[PDB]
Amino acid sequence: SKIGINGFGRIGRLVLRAALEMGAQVVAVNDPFIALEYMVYMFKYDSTHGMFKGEVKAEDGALVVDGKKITVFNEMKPENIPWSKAGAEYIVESTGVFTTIEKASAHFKGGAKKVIISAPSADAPMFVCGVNLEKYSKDMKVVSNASCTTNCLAPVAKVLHENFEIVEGLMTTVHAVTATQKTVDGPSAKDWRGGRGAAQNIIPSSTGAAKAVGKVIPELDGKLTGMAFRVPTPNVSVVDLTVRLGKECSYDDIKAAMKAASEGPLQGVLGYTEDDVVSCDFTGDNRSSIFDAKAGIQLSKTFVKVVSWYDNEFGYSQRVIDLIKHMQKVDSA
Amino acid sequence: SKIGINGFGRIGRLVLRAALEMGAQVVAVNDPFIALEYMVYMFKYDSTHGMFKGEVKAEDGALVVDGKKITVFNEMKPENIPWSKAGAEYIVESTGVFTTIEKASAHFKGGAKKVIISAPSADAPMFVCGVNLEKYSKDMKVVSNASCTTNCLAPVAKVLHENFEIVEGLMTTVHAVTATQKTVDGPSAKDWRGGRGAAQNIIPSSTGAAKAVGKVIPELDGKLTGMAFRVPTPNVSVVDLTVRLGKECSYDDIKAAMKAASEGPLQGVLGYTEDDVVSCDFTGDNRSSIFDAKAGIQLSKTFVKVVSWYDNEFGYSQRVIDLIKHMQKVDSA
Amino acid sequence: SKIGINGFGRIGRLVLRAALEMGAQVVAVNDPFIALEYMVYMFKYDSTHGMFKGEVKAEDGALVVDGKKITVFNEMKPENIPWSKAGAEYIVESTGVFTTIEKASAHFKGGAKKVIISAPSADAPMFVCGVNLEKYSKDMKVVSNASCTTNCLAPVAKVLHENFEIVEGLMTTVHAVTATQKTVDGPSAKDWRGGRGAAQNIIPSSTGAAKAVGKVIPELDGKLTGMAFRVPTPNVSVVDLTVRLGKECSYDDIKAAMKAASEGPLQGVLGYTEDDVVSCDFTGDNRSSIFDAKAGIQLSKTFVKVVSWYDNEFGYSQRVIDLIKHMQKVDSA
Amino acid sequence: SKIGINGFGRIGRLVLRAALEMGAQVVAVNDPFIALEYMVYMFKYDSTHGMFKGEVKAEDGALVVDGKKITVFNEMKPENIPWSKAGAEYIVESTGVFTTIEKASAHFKGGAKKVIISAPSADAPMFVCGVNLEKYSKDMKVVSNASCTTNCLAPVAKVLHENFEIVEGLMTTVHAVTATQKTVDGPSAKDWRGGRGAAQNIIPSSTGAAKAVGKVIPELDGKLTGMAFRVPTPNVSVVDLTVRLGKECSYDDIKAAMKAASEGPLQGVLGYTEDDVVSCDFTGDNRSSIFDAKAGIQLSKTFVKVVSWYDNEFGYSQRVIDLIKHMQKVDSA
Ligand SMILES: NC(=O)c1ccc[n+]([C@@H]2O[C@H](COP(=O)([O-])OP(=O)(O)OC[C@H]3O[C@@H](n4cnc5c(N)ncnc54)[C@H](O)[C@@H]3O)[C@@H](O)[C@H]2O)c1
Ligand SMILES: NC(=O)c1ccc[n+]([C@@H]2O[C@H](COP(=O)([O-])OP(=O)(O)OC[C@H]3O[C@@H](n4cnc5c(N)ncnc54)[C@H](O)[C@@H]3O)[C@@H](O)[C@H]2O)c1
Ligand SMILES: NC(=O)c1ccc[n+]([C@@H]2O[C@H](COP(=O)([O-])OP(=O)(O)OC[C@H]3O[C@@H](n4cnc5c(N)ncnc54)[C@H](O)[C@@H]3O)[C@@H](O)[C@H]2O)c1
Ligand SMILES: NC(=O)c1ccc[n+]([C@@H]2O[C@H](COP(=O)([O-])OP(=O)(O)OC[C@H]3O[C@@H](n4cnc5c(N)ncnc54)[C@H](O)[C@@H]3O)[C@@H](O)[C@H]2O)c1
Repeated sequence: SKIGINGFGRIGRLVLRAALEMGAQVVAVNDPFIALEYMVYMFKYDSTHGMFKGEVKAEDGALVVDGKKITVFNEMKPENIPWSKAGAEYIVESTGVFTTIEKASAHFKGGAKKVIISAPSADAPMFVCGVNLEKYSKDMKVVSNASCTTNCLAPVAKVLHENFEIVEGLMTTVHAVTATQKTVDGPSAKDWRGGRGAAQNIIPSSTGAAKAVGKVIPELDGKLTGMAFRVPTPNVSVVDLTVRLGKECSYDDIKAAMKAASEGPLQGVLGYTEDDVVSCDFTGDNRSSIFDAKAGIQLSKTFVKVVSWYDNEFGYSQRVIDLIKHMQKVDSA
Repeated sequence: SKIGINGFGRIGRLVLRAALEMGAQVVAVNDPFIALEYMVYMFKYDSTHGMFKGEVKAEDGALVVDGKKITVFNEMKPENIPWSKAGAEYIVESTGVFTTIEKASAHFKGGAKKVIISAPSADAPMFVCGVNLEKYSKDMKVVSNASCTTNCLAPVAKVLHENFEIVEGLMTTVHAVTATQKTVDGPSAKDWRGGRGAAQNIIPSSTGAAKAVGKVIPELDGKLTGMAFRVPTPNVSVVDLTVRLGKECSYDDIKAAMKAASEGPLQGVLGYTEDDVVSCDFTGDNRSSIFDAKAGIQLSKTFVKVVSWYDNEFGYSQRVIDLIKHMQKVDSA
Repeated sequence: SKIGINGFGRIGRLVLRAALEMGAQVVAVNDPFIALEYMVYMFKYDSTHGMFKGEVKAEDGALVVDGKKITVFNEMKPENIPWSKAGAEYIVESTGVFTTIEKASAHFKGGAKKVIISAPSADAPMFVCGVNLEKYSKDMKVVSNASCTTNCLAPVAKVLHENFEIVEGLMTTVHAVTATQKTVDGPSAKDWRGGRGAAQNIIPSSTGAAKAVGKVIPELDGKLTGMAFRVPTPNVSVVDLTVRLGKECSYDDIKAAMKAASEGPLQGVLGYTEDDVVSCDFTGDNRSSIFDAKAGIQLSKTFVKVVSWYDNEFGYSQRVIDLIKHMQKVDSA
Repeated sequence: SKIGINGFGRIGRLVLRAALEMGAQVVAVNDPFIALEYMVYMFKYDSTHGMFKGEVKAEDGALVVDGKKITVFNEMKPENIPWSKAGAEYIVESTGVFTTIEKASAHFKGGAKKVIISAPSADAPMFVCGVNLEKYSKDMKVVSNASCTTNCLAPVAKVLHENFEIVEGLMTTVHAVTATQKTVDGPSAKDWRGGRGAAQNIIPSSTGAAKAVGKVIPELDGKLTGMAFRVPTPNVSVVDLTVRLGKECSYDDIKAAMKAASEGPLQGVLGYTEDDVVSCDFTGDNRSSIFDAKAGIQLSKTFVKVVSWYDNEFGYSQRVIDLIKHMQKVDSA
């Protein structure tokens, strides 16, 4: 598998726990801001997901996790990371900075084959597991696994559109805090509301996720837009989609369509519950999107509100592994 | 004014504060679970709204606030409260337990003239200041001031319906925690999700608010429904309204309509802002509904999402005093 | 083992997860406020400790957890719970109400052998695993496993006293919120600070734990007292003990004494770390007390501050199982 | 007054607010990361302290607050700030980065007369209002106002030492989060515990505060040390001081001593309360230290625990203005 990770942040580390869980193989990590002994500590301890159970240690300038030796690097510039020298073919680009094709192409200066951007890219091919993986051709060098909200929205939008046709829809995501937020009111020059104290506030925010679903499911291009509210919870978010449908249906037809899709073509991407769940019930959940049957409401036969949960750090990290496995199996077909 | 308050909770205490602010006169309070010396403390200290600036003391069995003596009762049964001894005529019923005309009518036994339920009532006429006060008549003995979410939604729905016609709408309220929630996972038999730990969770919840706007604005009956997400913040909530409109418009038309109504017929009830606000900016705000111009989004000429903030404790408490002042003017003209 | 539980609250449920983890056997549960289908939900979902992995279902009026059928009851009065009819010999008394010998003796009216109170008792024998289990005689019918803070304090106090002698000490516990607290300012007539909004505040509180250590380790009777600060975190607390010692020592002698005790006589009760830990690192931790080596400070050779972590719901629930196993093995010796 | 502020952060903005409240005159502000139109917004809205009641606007390249024009600079290097163009003489240095006399001396290049570091300095004389202002002399060019915790601890240590003699003491501060903490687990290389998610954790931390009281009250040098626990609240902290005393006393003697000092030599700096207060009761409090009479405990005649509250942002900011007013009186008498 020969995966390398650039950025050992929330995503970077959990992509490694995902890899180990799914038997994938990471062979190199890079982060300027985190020296190897600090990498041990950050990998081992996690406030949201719990301590890594298994051995993590620094041994001979390498990070060794459960026997797996992983070569470390602390390069500030992507051009200077020796991927070739570690044996890393498939690079996961987790920094939140080399997101355009141009920028992620710096990983070619060190011998990387393919770059998977772990965020929406301005111009790299965006994929969402369960929804558009067949669009992936072997000549695609720099791809994107899109955002965490797009991976929750696009499964649910695919089922609603295929069965009842989405004429238009507006989305809100009630979203957990992230690392770009501030503990107390401080400077966020590009997003003034985003700098206000994260634990004190409900914070309106923008999201490009609904619009990006028009790239992943081309039929919906231009039919979806939305916004976010950031609220004080450490992880797990929820999509609230209000949709105008082309075909008359009951809410029970929407629940049966979600249940059938989660048992077959979207098995493991889309889950389904009828339980009285709340957001802590999905911490550690592996799926991209979990349809909450009892929280949605239907106003009329064509106007309805659907609720889908997602663990924004964890399900996404497992999908990064899934996109890699598929890319390899296609390129090694 | 001769107002009496039954239930000295978040709403009961802040109605006293609003009354003192607006020069209204409370002459008696009743609460079985709060003894006079404890009422001093609870009124004096408020974790969300600050310490009361003024003298508060227990003197001769009364609560004395800035010189005014308030008779205190601690009667469990409404029919047993001697409202006539204190001279209390207009009774704010804020226990949350006597919300029907049958149950609220117990106050009449004690000599009360009028009862104002500080919650939706299944049968007492519901009022929202700035929207339907013209329907109140002096023979109405028991009235309701509806809920805090209906007082936010109904102003904004009035402006949109009058200018562009609401064909149908679905509402979400992202709502601060309340007193019925639990600090840790505990038993809430009639609402399982509502018993999960309030500080840890985004909790889906039901709201009658959008249905109740159909009773306040009769032409919207059956065209609106919605739900709540309870999130970990101590006060201030936001209504997210997705609406399908009868007339084509731009978002600038919606903003100009809201600005014009906050300057005229709805001044003091609906506010307007174009700043980068977050929920802590509305703590202590007196208005029922503050339209956030920059957070809404319009997908097409007839489908848009509108965001309005409300301090669910404080703005509602000022409206209770406003409704009472309107009623006494009608009952004495 | 034939354990029964009265009160399926935070402790009641986690004592059952502890039992299942440790192969103990629970055969009956009682709680008026929780009907069997709601018991399934509360056992299955836990905001702090995660979903029970394994099957939980209601089957023939019994709760069935991983194959174990458990007889349910919903008695409001302890005298009316048929322990005899379920086969429950050893009762765990988790309600927070039948804490005196008198009150816990109501479980004899239904055929219970022994009662383990899961809180400090005013007069039942208090035990702390690793510290005074040899004081337990077979004739003791109603015992107490003391408080969660006493189970964290007494291990650490036992090591400091045995090695250096505690002349006097003062304790603070920075303690996570509990179920007796309120989401927003509400009535707590017996503890006015305890009613103020739990997520908004640092709340001074009393604790009897330091004083109770004088009952568990008689030599320290009268030498320890302390207080609590309740802070907004859902679980895991920390003891901050400032102690005046009889013998001159360095801080490294205190760390070596804690490490030796955790490897031998207090193995599994007292743990030891030198890592840069924070409270989420101990969620799910099984030990009663985890000495934090790097956070303590020594001012002089006889005056020092020691920091010990504890998961107040979880380690305590496992110790309830441990006290039961020891009681049985002594009574079945 | 002719005050200039360098760094327009929590402390920089609240010193402007304190100055306007106390009729002091700020004539210039400098901050490289905050443009003039963004400074309007950040000063106008405050999630902890409320919206500024007054007009705030950007006019002709200046910040105009209630009529007063303030020249704005956005210089990264202190030696480059044209303080003399604006007429700024007394410079509040609140960036947190130029805390030594060498580094703070950069302001002299621009024409500043005096610099007040709003933090502990390794070498500038440290002052605490009400405790050692008498030591300031007009030849002192760079002074420090110490930290917020030293300003809480030093009043209370002064009263105890003067009346009962402190033999030795260990301090804990349970402290609100600050701007150096992280919303989720992220990199803090020089302080690993400090990078763990601030909203989820009780985080042990170091504090120089108790050592620094030894420099402010020379007779306490080497007799006090302590630590911090950072807990999830946005403002207001509490000092928990365990002290061994030279003279035998009762707790009523300690309370009477504190009451007497808050009425005389320390009025306005040390407050006193006997109510059931919690941290939200001190948001916006002007005092440096509020002795909580009911929360302290005395184990014996010479060993006791004292609790004092402080609004770490607001009371400290008023003391910055107080220190400056004292200095100008000495520099012009
Ligand atoms: N947080 C989530 O829920 C989530 C979900 C989906 C996608 N993402 C995306 O993943 C990306 C990373 O987000 P995160 O939440 O893990 O953030 P983070 O702040 O936890 O991680 C960023 C990491 O990149 C490192 N870094 C910075 N510069 C570097 C460089 N020049 N080279 C290599 N490493 C460097 C930082 O030190 C840090 O460890 C972002 O684009 C984010 O939008 C995050
Ligand atoms: N909290 C808000 O934001 C909000 C907003 C609008 C309306 N309301 C409504 O106002 C009502 C009260 O809500 P709250 O938030 O003040 O709750 P709360 O729990 O803070 O207050 C309820 C109070 O009534 C008292 N009480 C109970 N039984 C009584 C009795 N039998 N007789 C007299 N007093 C008694 C309680 O001791 C308590 O002080 C509810 O119907 C609620 O839905 C609340
Ligand atoms: N929460 C902790 O961290 C912790 C730690 C140590 C000890 N304890 C103690 O354990 C006891 C229970 O605490 P908890 O935190 O689990 O509280 P909780 O509120 O979660 O549980 C109390 C339970 O008792 C039930 N109950 C009430 N009356 C009953 C009755 N008459 N008969 C049977 N069941 C009834 C309630 O419905 C509830 O489920 C308390 O004494 C508490 O001090 C708690
Ligand atoms: N927050 C409190 O409770 C508190 C209390 C007492 C003292 N302090 C101290 O005050 C100082 C500032 O703390 P804060 O809480 O205001 O933090 P903050 O992060 O809110 O503010 C620091 C400000 O200085 C600015 N800045 C950074 N580099 C600059 C530069 N080179 N030139 C000019 N301005 C620059 C930043 O943009 C920011 O606005 C620190 O030393 C802190 O320890 C804080």
